[PDB]
Amino acid sequence: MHLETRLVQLDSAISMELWQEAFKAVEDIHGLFSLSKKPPKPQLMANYYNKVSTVFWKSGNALFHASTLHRLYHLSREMRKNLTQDEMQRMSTRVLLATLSIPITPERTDIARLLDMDGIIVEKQRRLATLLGLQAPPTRIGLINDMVRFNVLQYVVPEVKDLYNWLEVEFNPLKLCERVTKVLNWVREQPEKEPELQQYVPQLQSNTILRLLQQVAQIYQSIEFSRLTSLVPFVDAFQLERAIVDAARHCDLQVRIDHTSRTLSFGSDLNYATREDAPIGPHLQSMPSEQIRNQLTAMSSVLAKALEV
Amino acid sequence: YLVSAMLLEIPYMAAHESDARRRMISKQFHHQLRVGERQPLLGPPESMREHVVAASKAMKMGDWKTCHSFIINEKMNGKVWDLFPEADKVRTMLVRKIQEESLRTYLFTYSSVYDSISMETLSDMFELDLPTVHSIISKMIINEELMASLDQPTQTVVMHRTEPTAQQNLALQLAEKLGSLVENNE
Amino acid sequence: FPGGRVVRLHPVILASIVDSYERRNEGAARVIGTLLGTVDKHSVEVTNCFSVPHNESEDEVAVDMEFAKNMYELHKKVSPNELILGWYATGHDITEHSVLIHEYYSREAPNPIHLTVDTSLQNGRMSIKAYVSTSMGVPGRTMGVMFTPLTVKYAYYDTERIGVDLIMKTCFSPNRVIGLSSDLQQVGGASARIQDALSTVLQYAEDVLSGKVSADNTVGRFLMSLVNQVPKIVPDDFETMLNSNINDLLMVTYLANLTQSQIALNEKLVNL
Amino acid sequence: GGSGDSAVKQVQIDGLVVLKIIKHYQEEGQGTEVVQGVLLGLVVEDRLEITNCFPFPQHTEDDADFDEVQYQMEMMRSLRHVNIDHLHVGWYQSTYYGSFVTRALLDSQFSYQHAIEESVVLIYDPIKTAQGSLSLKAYRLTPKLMEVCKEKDFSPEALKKANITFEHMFEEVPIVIKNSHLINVLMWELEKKSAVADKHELLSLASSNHLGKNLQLLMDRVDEMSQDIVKYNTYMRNTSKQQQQKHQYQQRRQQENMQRQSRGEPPLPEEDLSKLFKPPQPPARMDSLLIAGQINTYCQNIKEFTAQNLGKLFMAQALQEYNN
Repeated sequence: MHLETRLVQLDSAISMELWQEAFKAVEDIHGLFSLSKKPPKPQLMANYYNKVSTVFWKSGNALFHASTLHRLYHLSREMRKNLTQDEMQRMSTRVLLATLSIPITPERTDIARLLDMDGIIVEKQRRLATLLGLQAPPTRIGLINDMVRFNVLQYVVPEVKDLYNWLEVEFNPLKLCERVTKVLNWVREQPEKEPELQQYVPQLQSNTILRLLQQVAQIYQSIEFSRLTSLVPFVDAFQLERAIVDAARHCDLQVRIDHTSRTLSFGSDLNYATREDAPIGPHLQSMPSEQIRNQLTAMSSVLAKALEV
Repeated sequence: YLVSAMLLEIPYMAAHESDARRRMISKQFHHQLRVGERQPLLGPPESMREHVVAASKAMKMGDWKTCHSFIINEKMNGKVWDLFPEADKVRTMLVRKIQEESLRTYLFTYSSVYDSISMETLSDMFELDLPTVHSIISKMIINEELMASLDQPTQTVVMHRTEPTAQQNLALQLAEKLGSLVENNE
Repeated sequence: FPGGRVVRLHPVILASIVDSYERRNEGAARVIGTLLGTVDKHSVEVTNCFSVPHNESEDEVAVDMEFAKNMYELHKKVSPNELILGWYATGHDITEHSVLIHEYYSREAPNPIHLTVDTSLQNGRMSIKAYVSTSMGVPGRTMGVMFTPLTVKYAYYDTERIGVDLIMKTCFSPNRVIGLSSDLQQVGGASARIQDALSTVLQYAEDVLSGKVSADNTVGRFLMSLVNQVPKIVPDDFETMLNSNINDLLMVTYLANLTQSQIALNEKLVNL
Repeated sequence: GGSGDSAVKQVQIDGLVVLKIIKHYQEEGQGTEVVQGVLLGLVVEDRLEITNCFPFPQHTEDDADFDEVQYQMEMMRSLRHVNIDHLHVGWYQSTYYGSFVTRALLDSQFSYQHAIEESVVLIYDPIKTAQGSLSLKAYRLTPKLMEVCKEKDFSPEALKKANITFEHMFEEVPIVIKNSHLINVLMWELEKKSAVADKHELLSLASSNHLGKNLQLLMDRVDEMSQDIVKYNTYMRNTSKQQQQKHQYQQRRQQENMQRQSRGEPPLPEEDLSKLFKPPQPPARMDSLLIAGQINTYCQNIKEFTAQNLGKLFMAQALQEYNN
């Protein structure tokens, strides 16, 4: 009587573009469902989790959208044990849904608000996570890798089984702008390949820029964007430059931004302060080159020392 | 929005002593003081939601959220001028969106571009040259003007020299009030 | 798979051993308890234990299990570490009492994982030895259990284990922790003595005939590893970077001792 | 040798105590001030030899609510079964700060020392202090404060106690100096991870090679200092600006009101003479906020004397080493 009508209170508002009461609705349904723990849970939570997925897609950031889709993947496999959906194409569809919704954004611009009490919404991320069924707020690709612990990178369709093996593990600053983007177009197939998985192309763009730029920036220490522009042959040119400037300003890496001759060298070392990992999490696969700092002496000197004895 | 999203970006490098506490902040405090935030509907959000992406310059993300359904919501049409108030406004945007490179994106800039910078922001090159000119005589940026070549090397390296003086921002309050304790006492 | 390969305990339980055995409260020889430890089912990650007063003689068997169950509640209530794994006993090793207290442990009925305390001044025998048993069938006598030895790993939080590493230097001759900076530069020099005395002899051994055998590309690779990250090649541009570092610490240090002055200066004109 | 004021001795924390501390180091409470237990020692020659201490479990998910005394009453029962009685000769934390004396815990330290005068309160410092000078700080609270008890009170018992002017910091005792022979077997663990299973000793010298190189070690500490000295210092001076907004700036105008009326009428009151001089809210001193203000600003300066030398010795080393 209650939960089915409280999801109308949600679904009707999000269909009529009402996001603040859509958030109030996803708050009310969970506050409702909390005291229905005393009876065993019925396995029709997926629809609530598919609605909040459709709310968090643009409202909260895709950290929370991907986290509720991680939840929906797990509980919908639990369904297909008891419910048994004889659905191999759906198996592909839900696992690719999780995986394509994972690589969205590296770091948040919570420094428009840093001015007044920075610790608010980052603490509120728990209040979102507890609504999701999370205990701590969301981390990164470690999620997908303790879920390739499960059969996902084989359960996903051989349309996009093979590509994630290039996004993450198989890296190249020359041959991944011509690896990701071919299969970007291979999934761009709009009509029968779910026309909802097409909103992930401009964030896969955004991620590919700031990730593969870290790659190139740690791999080498000087290539002129006179040829880097075509070395990344994507769908951009001038917003490409300004998104390289966007990688520099919020400091995924450090390159000397606005070079006219376009000879942009990266520099060594000067800055393993705040902006090496951006902020702490490593978005580099095991390339990155070396640097020196303070106590680093004791360290390797006294490492390499006590093992040979 | 045009005397806040510009003015206090020069002392907001953790350099606070120009504070104006009667602004959008009457709104800005409260409509980021909530968690579920998607496409804006009211005047205040439909103003703040491109204010925050005018902050991270994004010169067209800041503009084309002020000219969607505002025109019938009595921003554009309602004034008895159709496209002249926007022609005033969006010009006043295109100028306060080169004065974003001024205070915001100057960090590790050692070489700088000028022909393409006005061509990017599709403005009259002189009309965006004269406010960067203003920023030298007014804002006094740690950068060097050589405009016979139409380039400027910056040499802006206060990167982590500014943080032991973020520890001086307070050793100012130490020093200000030991010039005030005897005023208190004696 | 074999559940018993390696038991991963750290010097908390080593401190639980000695203290429990150096007061005892009339604990003649043998002190025993229930081992607390987690299970990855391949490497047995252990943390804490807790102990009991016993009259462990022939043929009187005593381990206060219900009490060890109730302080299991305490140990878990204090830290969400583990659950009970077995019995941990003092010398001697496997006999009839150890299996009669494994009966007292099958009273609660988990999978047994043990730890012997060595009461001896041997060097050949390791100070601490963990034990499991298979078969472990036993609807027969009391408990005919076939004991497997378990090698120990000393692996938990590393600033503990470097805290241990200075407890090792207490163990040599304390060694109070007062002059942190001054004295961790003394041991930094002590490390550099180990380098020169090591590097000279492994050179001059191959000046004679056939040295640098276990030192060709072992220490040869770790001479390279010394110079990998101290010093940097010979870059005087980086020496200027540092010489400006010499300026900013002076500042951090100057700000430091001025705010020392700003204590009594501001805070104590209260004191007139 | 190691006596304080009449009742107290120094502390002697052998390394086997230290390891039950650093098991609940800065975890099960990372950004949470876990009171990591009570220093169960005993009274022997010149020293409070701590033997076994139990970590007290505050309800630690994100906060610290005081758990059962039934824990402490069974941990004391527990230690009595095999070890010493509950001879609590102090209490210890770490916990997420480099050299700070917490005021509310200093009141928990005060009443502890009023109860048992033979007490020094330990502040452990792992590598979070940046290593760093003074890691083990067995800071006891002034006995001249334990004299004027209770406690440090705000407006009354501040001028009175700060004419008595009890010290603010006092007797950060020397802890672990001598081969106590609890030691024994952790020495016999050195000669084995000196010996052929030596893979673990180097990995402790690894916690050396990924400390420095990468960790803001100066900057992020100086930023957290860049936050601490702007709020705390200005506030003490806002106190030391508001106090003589009232000490003089008021009594400048209070006597101005009083002196104007010819200091009373002969045949009658003296109505307004009795009314005037109404004492201000801080009449004297405000020596309650301020004493711990002395401590915590002097504590800013230990972190600062930490940020002093920690620094220097890199600028030495990398100007030294580099230069070849």
